[PDB]
Amino acid sequence: DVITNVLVARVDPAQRGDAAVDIRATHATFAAALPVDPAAIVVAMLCGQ
Amino acid sequence: VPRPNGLEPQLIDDGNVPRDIAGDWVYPSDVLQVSVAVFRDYVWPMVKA
Amino acid sequence: LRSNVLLMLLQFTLSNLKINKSSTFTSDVTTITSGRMIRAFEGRPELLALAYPGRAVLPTQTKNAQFLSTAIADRIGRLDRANLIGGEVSAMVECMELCDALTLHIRETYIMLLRSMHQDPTQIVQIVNECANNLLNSTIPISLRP
Amino acid sequence: AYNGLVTTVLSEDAFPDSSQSITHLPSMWKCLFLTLAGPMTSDPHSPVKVFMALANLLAQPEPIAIGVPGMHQTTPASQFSHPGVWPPGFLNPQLIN
Amino acid sequence: TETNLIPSHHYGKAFAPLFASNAMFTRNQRAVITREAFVCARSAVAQCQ
Amino acid sequence: DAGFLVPRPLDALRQFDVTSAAAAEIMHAVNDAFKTAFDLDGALLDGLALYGDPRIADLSAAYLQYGGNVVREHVPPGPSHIHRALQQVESTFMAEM
Amino acid sequence: VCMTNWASLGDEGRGLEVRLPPPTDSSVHAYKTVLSRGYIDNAQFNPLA
Amino acid sequence: EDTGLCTSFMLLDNIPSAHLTKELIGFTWFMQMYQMTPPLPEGAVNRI
Repeated sequence: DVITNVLVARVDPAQRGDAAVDIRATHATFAAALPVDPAAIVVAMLCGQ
Repeated sequence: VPRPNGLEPQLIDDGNVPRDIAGDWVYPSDVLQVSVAVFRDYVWPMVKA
Repeated sequence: LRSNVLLMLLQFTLSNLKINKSSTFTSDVTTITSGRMIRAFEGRPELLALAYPGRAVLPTQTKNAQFLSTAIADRIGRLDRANLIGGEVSAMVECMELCDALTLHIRETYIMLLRSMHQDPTQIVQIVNECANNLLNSTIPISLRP
Repeated sequence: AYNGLVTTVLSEDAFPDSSQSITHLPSMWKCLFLTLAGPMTSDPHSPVKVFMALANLLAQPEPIAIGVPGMHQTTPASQFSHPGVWPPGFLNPQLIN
Repeated sequence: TETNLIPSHHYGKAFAPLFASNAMFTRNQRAVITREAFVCARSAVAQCQ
Repeated sequence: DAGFLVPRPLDALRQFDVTSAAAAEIMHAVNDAFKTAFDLDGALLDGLALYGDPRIADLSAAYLQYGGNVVREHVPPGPSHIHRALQQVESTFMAEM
Repeated sequence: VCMTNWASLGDEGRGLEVRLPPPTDSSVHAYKTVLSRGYIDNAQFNPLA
Repeated sequence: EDTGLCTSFMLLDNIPSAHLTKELIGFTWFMQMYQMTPPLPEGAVNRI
């Protein structure tokens, strides 16, 4: 059940002549890949009173 | 079509045959826009008479 | 003569080893073909008239007009744009235009030459890893590439 | 809140590279901070990138075979972003001796 | 050799810039154009012969 | 000519085969009507215009799971009001042109 | 004659109005909105758009 | 890559027609008189 792709159908694929899949499937991730620094997270995790 | 004698110039038909201009004609709008100077010089003076 | 003729046919073939790049297709808004997806050029606008004899205006019964009247209207522009991704460029259009059968055959076997040495990134990530003996980290994204 | 629109995946530069061994100390603290900030992210493949980046570092001391085809234990955590590439030893820890 | 040196990590840093580019595949492209000339130069002579 | 079922009062008017590119310039100026009339800052409806095929039928977002379980959220528009007045204007045009 | 909001007495109004001329003048400049910028002249309309 | 159309056989106008305004008017009809370039060549002999 883990999500491979997230698409937006302008028209249902049964009715989609000249089949045009969403541009979101070009990326590896199903959404926008946002690089986050894990060392900057674990400091914020281990402090924070 | 021009005819190289004292014969009058005659016009092409929907059945692809040259027919004389003198008489009733039907143009569709698509043919009139692509034969404007041909209209104005050959069949339209045969309308002014 | 046999050596000179054979040599210019290799001048003919190697000059034609190109790729038929698709270009922009504009809808024929005017009434000449009325919506056939003709190919505007915009790098040589004179080439549009010679590309498409179906779009010829036939004012008089010219000897060329004796020929060009017989041109069928739906033999122009593209037929099947094999597109895959909306918003991304289509990979392979299929158009009718002025083209000799021989130079097209030289070009279609040149793409077949270039397809003959092409491997998809599932295979070439092994080749780079096996040429590096499985070290030197390599990451292919598992997604579509049209 | 905006998952499916943007995923906060782990950075490429903070994976320990899949040739350094685990005995190298700055490589495992690079993996320690990777594992702690693992569940913080919204990447659904982040459990496997966490598992594989440690498994990159102990390749020869822990030589397990990985059931994904064409791919090995020196394959980095940067690659595993697809569900069919998850190792069956990670899917089933009883396959690991 | 340095004592705390892993051979797999050393060769990763060693072999790094000569797999970054596709210039390794340039000599692989030379093998076709050498072949395509060699078949034709055989065939250009043997048809004139 | 085909696609989504709409009432067609204006069908007697001459119109060539509107392809995907010519429909985008229809979508450019329908959006430019609603941006001018209601004065929206931002972009309400131009992802249909700037890319893709604008010839829509019914928008629906779907996420594909790994086990073949694609689930799709169809979202039809509700009771449209301005279009209900526009269908009056289209049908009134054909007798009062 | 179709002239939108010709008897409007409001505080302001929308900037999107239709003021067709009387039929003694050329009413061609309101039927050039979508597929007519560029090529066409300021006197004719395309019957195909 | 080739942006233009792929042919190698141009349709070259070898011998031009007789331009004339004095006698035998109307036998020939160019497209240049209508500000249009012809798709096909226009002349007596048009060698491929």
